[PDB]
Amino acid sequence: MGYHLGATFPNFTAKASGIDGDFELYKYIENSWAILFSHPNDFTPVCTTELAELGKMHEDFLKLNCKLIGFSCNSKESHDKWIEDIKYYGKLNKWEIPIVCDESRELANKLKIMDEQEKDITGLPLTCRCLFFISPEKKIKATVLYPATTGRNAHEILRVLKSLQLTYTTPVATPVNWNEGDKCCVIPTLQDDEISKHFKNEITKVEMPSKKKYLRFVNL
Amino acid sequence: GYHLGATFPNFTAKASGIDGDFELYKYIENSWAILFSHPNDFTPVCTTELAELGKMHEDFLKLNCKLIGFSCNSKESHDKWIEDIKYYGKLNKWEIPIVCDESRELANKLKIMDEQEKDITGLPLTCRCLFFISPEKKIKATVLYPATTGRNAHEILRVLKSLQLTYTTPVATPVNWNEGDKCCVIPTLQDDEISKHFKNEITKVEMPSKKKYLRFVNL
Repeated sequence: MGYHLGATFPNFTAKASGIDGDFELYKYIENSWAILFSHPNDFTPVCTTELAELGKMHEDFLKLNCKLIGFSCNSKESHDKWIEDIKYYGKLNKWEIPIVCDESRELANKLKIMDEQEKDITGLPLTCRCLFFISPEKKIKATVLYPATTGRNAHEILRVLKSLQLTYTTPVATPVNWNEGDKCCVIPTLQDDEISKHFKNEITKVEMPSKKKYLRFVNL
Repeated sequence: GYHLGATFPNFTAKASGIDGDFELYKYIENSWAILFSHPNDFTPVCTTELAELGKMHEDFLKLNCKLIGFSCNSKESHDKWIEDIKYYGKLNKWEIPIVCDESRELANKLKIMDEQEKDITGLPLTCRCLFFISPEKKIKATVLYPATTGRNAHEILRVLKSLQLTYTTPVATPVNWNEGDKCCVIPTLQDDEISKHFKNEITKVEMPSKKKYLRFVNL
């Protein structure tokens, strides 16, 4: 739709790193959660540190049935050469993340992920540091747009994914600064009668000055 | 359609704690600003986020950064819920203005509607947005978290520090960067201009491509 929350992430076909043929998004992400992330330019320092980090974390995502898909306005030849730098910097011996090529900027213009300042050697614009968290139903669950100046928090990416997956199946919402294993919130619309069906463990109620009963925590 | 580098629009609205109209440009003049929304007043995740931002308010003000709240709730709802936030956070006062958008006009214009969240009346509510705004009213960074997922409050501050640092200095912050850590020299900054901008020395990391882009600097 508008690539705002709840919209369907569109399918696309593109060239990608490590594969000789066409990369098709929907075939790659079928029955999986996916995180599509862009970066401004290959062979730049922040981009190298981010991709080296995500390459280390790859198994943490895959075990949660989540695919990682890279993306920049660079060529396939640039991606493959740059990968050797990412592997060297990150002490990686096996690169697995497909990095999509968008040399024409058609996808970057459609997704609305262009950077405010960043341009390549040819004077053409480049993408910012975007994130799209995509459900197995192709729905955009969460988005982030960081500028080229500001490297992302890779721990935050895994933390958001764990919250999205938990809240997808259970009637809970994760509080501020929540980490896996911490108590979460019972959704405010869940009535006291409905609690036992969904929760094995005891709910903790915190009394508020307003006397409303919404402040409820649960340890799953 | 409010993307990176676009001008954040001015608006006038009702807000918590004040009886007059809140005008955005007047409140954020010569200041960095963070506009954050939450789905509904009197809900658990929203209470934890707002108690946390209330505790961190002085950290933001010291950096010349205004925090502006926002929901599709009335002023009367905001003012009463502030007392629950203060109780939960063990706060003695509240100074973050929380904007009202009962009509959903600003939420539809900003495109910050939640995918699922609706109020008691059946009307839609906003998601957990973040707009990081420069003193020139430019949107530097954005985040759209759903109602299901509380934000990371430490991350909001980390991002703000990175945006302020890179606004004035020819650097970019690497993955997981915290204030005090070494950052990256921008790839376009030539060796000649390096001494004008940096008192301390640069660390160069050799790459298989033999390209000279991997440069760190401790400020």
